[PDB]
Amino acid sequence: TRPHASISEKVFCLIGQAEGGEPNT
Amino acid sequence: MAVGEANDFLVSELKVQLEDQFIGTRTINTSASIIKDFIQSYLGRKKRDNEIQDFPAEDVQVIVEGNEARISMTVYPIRSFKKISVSLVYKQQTLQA
Amino acid sequence: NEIQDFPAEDVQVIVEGNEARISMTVYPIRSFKKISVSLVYKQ
Amino acid sequence: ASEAKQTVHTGNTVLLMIKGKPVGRAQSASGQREYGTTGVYEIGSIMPQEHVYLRYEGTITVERLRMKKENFADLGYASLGEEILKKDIIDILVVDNLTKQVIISYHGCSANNYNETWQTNEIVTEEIEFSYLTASDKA
Amino acid sequence: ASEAKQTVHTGNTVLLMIKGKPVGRAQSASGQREYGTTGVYEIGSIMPQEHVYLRYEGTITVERLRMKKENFADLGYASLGEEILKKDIIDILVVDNLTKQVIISYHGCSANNYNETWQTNEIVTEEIEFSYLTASDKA
Amino acid sequence: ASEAKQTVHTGNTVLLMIKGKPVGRAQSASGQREYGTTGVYEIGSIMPQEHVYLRYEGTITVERLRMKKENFADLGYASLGEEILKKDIIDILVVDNLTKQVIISYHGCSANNYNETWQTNEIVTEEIEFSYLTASDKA
Amino acid sequence: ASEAKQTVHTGNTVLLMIKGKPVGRAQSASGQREYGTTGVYEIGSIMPQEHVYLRYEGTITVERLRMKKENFADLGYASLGEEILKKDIIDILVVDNLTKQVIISYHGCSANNYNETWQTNEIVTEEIEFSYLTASDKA
Amino acid sequence: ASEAKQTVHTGNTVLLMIKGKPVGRAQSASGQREYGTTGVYEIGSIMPQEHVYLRYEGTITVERLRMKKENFADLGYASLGEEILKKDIIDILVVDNLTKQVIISYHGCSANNYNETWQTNEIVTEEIEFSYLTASDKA
Amino acid sequence: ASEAKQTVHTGNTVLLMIKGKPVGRAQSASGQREYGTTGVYEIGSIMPQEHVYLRYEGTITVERLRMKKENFADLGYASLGEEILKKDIIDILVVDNLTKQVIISYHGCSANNYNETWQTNEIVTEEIEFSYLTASDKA
Amino acid sequence: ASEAKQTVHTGNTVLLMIKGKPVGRAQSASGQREYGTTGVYEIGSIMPQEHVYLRYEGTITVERLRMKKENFADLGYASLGEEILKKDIIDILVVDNLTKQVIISYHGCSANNYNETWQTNEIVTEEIEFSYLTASDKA
Amino acid sequence: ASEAKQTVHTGNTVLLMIKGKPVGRAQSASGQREYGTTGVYEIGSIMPQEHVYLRYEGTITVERLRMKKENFADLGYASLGEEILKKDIIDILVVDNLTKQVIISYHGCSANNYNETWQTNEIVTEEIEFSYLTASDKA
Amino acid sequence: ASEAKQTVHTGNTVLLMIKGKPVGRAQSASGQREYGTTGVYEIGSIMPQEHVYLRYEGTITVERLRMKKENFADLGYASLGEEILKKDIIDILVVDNLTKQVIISYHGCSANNYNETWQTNEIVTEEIEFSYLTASDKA
Repeated sequence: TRPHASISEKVFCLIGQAEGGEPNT
Repeated sequence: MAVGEANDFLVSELKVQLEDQFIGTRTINTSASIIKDFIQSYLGRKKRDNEIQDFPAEDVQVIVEGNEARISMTVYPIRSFKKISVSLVYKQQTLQA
Repeated sequence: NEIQDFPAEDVQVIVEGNEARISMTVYPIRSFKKISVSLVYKQ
Repeated sequence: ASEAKQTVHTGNTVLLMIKGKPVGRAQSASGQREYGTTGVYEIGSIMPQEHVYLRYEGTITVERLRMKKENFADLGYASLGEEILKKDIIDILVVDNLTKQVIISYHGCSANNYNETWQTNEIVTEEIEFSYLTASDKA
Repeated sequence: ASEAKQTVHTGNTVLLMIKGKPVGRAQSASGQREYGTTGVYEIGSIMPQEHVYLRYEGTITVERLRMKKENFADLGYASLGEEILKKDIIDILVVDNLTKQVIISYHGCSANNYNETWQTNEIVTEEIEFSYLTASDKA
Repeated sequence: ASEAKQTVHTGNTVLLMIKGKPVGRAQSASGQREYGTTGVYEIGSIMPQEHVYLRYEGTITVERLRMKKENFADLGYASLGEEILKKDIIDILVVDNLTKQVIISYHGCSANNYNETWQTNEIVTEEIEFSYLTASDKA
Repeated sequence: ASEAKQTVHTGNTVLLMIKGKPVGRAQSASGQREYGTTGVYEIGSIMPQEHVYLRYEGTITVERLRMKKENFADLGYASLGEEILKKDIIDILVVDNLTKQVIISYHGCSANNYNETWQTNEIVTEEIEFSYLTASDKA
Repeated sequence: ASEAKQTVHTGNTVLLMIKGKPVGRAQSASGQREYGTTGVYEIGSIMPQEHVYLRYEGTITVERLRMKKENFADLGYASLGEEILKKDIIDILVVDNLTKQVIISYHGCSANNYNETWQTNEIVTEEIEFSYLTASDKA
Repeated sequence: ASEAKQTVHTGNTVLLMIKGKPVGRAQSASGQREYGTTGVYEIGSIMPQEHVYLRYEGTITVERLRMKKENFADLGYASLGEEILKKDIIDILVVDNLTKQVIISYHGCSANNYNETWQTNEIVTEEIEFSYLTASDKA
Repeated sequence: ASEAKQTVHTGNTVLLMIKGKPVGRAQSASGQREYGTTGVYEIGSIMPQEHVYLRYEGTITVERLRMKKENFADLGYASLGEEILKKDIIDILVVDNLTKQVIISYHGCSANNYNETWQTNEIVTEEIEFSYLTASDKA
Repeated sequence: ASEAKQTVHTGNTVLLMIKGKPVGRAQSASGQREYGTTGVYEIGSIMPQEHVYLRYEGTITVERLRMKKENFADLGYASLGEEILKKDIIDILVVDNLTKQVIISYHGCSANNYNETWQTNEIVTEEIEFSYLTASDKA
Repeated sequence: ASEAKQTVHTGNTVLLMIKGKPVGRAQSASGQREYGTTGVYEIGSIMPQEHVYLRYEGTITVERLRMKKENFADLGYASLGEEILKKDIIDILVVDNLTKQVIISYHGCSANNYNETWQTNEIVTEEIEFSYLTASDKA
């Protein structure tokens, strides 16, 4: 939290079965 | 501290020029719609010199009772820039002849 | 503009000789003297 | 009819103000403003596809009777000779009398040209033209 | 005789509108239109062989008494200061108040200059000029 | 005195015509024409030896009251916006009423500029300026 | 009421002087003043960033009835012919006759043009223009 | 008068097309040619025997107001730095706006320069001076 | 004044004839013929003792408004690309309108440069520069 | 009309950024980039068969009104004498006002000539001409 | 507005000084510089590798109304005939009129030319185009 | 203002004296003197380390309205043909009107070019350009 450095219009949807992520979001 | 320094010198310059304009006491017949206008004018001048980014003139109000005025206002400060982070990824692709 | 205002109805006079009892009122030119601001910063 | 209920402003109700003090015996005030608008023409068509604002130009002229004292030269809002280079930017406001309420405001006027007149048997009159940074109204 | 028989339009019956709203206390309106009309001249003859058009131009000006409320700057149309950069395209119409029938339309007006006039012992008056993209005849 | 025997034409006797149909409520018609004449000067002498006609220039202006219907826009002799490019060349004639006899004729007019006016309590009026190929009279 | 109470200057009380002497039968006087007032305009903003001054200018003109004696040419001030080359710098003042109080001074006038007007059944009139180096306010 | 019946090209009736797409807000489209003609002079006579061609040269200049998108860099024609070597032969046409019929084509071009101007209270522009191999036309 | 009596040639009394047809809607034609005339100087005497003539540098430029069709290239006088090749020698005459007597003639012209110019709004203009073998005339 | 909807770039919607700061009170910036493009000719055929590119001749000029202090030389971009030496490469950007999205950029400028101009009365003006290694942009 | 509060140099607030003395009735003081910059081109690429300096060049031109005394010959700067060889390095400054603070200095100059004009009913002038070695400044 | 007190030289206070006589009805005289001043540069250091002077390129032009007789050629200063030969060196002086004190002088002029110009209607004008051995003065 101190100041530091370190090193189109048509929206699209996808829905299907895969592993990971919260259910129903 | 630097935000406080900028504030201290802004309010001092504001406090000073309000002396000449109104606290010179010349009459009560300069009402509160003129004081609102004067603070808008002066915020314009400091906006011209970029010391404040912009001001909502609609959200400025003045109330006057006897020989005392009460004023509310809002200022957008020159917004600072705290942090950067860079994701650097190495890749390879062939040179050919 | 040497006074703020004056009431027209509230003048009463009674006279008897050199004596002349005059009742009058004036709104004084009051002088503005105090300011208080509430400075606030947003975004 | 009465001042509180008329729907149109008049010279009878308005008061002109400058640096927080009223103007004495103003005869007129005109404000001319231009936006230098220009139409975007093309080959292949005869009428402009759209207009664009190019520049802000502001003018105001005030006509006044020459007060015996406290005219513009005496009061310091204007000055003769060398002195104009010493003078600050000045704010002029229009204000309705009954409520002392700002109608418009000429933020930061500065003089352009100054015209005066004396005539036989007749009133001495003045005129000053200013230019200004911006004009705005609120409340 | 009645307004239902007279053959000529009059300011008496004509109303004025802007952005779906009627204008109060509108005094006068000028509509000027031009085409760059130009003559194709020759060697071997003194007369023009034909006339042509090359650039459309046209201007509407509107004169109005300064209202105590909802004037052009207070209503949000052509105004003073920085806000001109954010005043979008707006249309103006001329209407017959008797039947609410549109006389003409000025498609896509934009501001050019704004004159405000104050004179002692006179009503406050205004005079605004607009360019516009098209005229049309309907009804 | 009577129409048949007066030796001077008046607006009272004349009728204005366009495309074989009379004009309604014309208030005036002016026709300006130039020959661009120039004097042939020399060295050795101070005055021109002779004049020469350089170019033909034709202008006509017509002022009209705004008819409720069948004005120039409604009747198709003039048009707003895009539409002028679709319109043909138009012939205007001057004709004495009593004999329906042509006085002059503006062969093939074409619009230059178009001016309209609305005012409080007062008549709505129009103006159009045309240019023409040639002007001539016969019989 | 009396000339010792009225708040406005009038040609009635105002006197005119030139080189320590009062002018007889002076009709009118114009004083114009200018500063070359100019706007500093920008890329990135439409409004002016500030106004400035760059060249002072100003002119006094004086109108006078041709006196039978001691007119401008007979008195030795602005005159006709070669003698203009030898008319030195001269100052003009405006004074209040009631108190002999100076209103303004025009420092270092010089002649620009001299109009003399003769018309049958009218008084002979004159109209002279001067540039001058400075205006000042005193008393 | 009308579009179909005139017989000279006004700037109205010409489209400018490039890479098979019409251009918005183009201004000039000047096309210049030099066939380096210089006839053979010949000792024994004063005058050239026949005029003969020594090198074709073809330049087409296009000037345009800078649009916010689809400028000549976005449409791919112009470019900055070394990237030009990646570019290919651009292709340009001049077309009848009324019928979309080609007047002339420029069948192979490349840029010479890409001049640009930003100025106070003015509209920005692109300029391109293309060189080209050949010009031709059918129908 | 009249054509039948004037002493001077004008744009309206001349026709420009190319390959037996009149040129339509030209704007100007200008011809330079320079002999390269040069004086022969000498040691001992500073001034030249005769002139001699070098090369018949003979040219005519034609500037014209673009006919909607049948322009130079379309009708077959100007050319583009390797069309320049095939376009054999062309003849031009300047002709006195009433009688079509020859004024002057150009045996065998040949093109130098061809410039077609499109611009915003205005009429399209064309320029051609011709060089010729020998100018000549007969009465 | 409005900034949020106009299709064209203007002097008022652009900012010129040098070394991370906006330039104040510029008057114009103009950039020429010429590739030296030249056609390759051939014996036997008169016309060139391709173009090729020679040298990236890339320049930008900046003209500015002299700020009272912090001008180019004072703030450390321009230089005088053997200061030119020490002034390493400088970068310039042309910036879209609202979003400060890049319009175009100049990787590594370098000074050519520096002209400071004082004149009677008027504002002091400054001119600098820069040549750069490669112009470039990203959206 | 005022002198101390503007932030651009008007011709009013600049003195021109030379040989440690202020100049009367000077007009322009244009100072131009060329660092002969021409970056190295390099076979194998289209664009210059780095921009590098090839010869300093500094010119300052001063133009002045010819004063009756203390002209640039009397002040010793200019001279006529061989006498120039007796002259030495002249020295020039540009200064804040309001504070007598140097803006810039030209630390060693010599005359190129001393152009002069007398003309009918016009004011005479000197012109000098000095060349100079270096320019510098402190505070 | 007056001749006896003005600080500046003017067209009306100067006389041009050639061979002991005043020139009549000149319009302008202008003189350029250029020393060919050039800086001496050096390997290793980019800036020149002194200036040096090359050739005294000294010239005066005289433009005059042709006196009916006693012009330059007639009176014996200009020449024609091998008269140039015999016309030995001529001297010219520029003279302060009242005192006829020297302003500057030209030891030994010599003609370069002589231009007599006749035009339609207007006054005949003459131009001569002289080059001189050394300009000089004494108070």
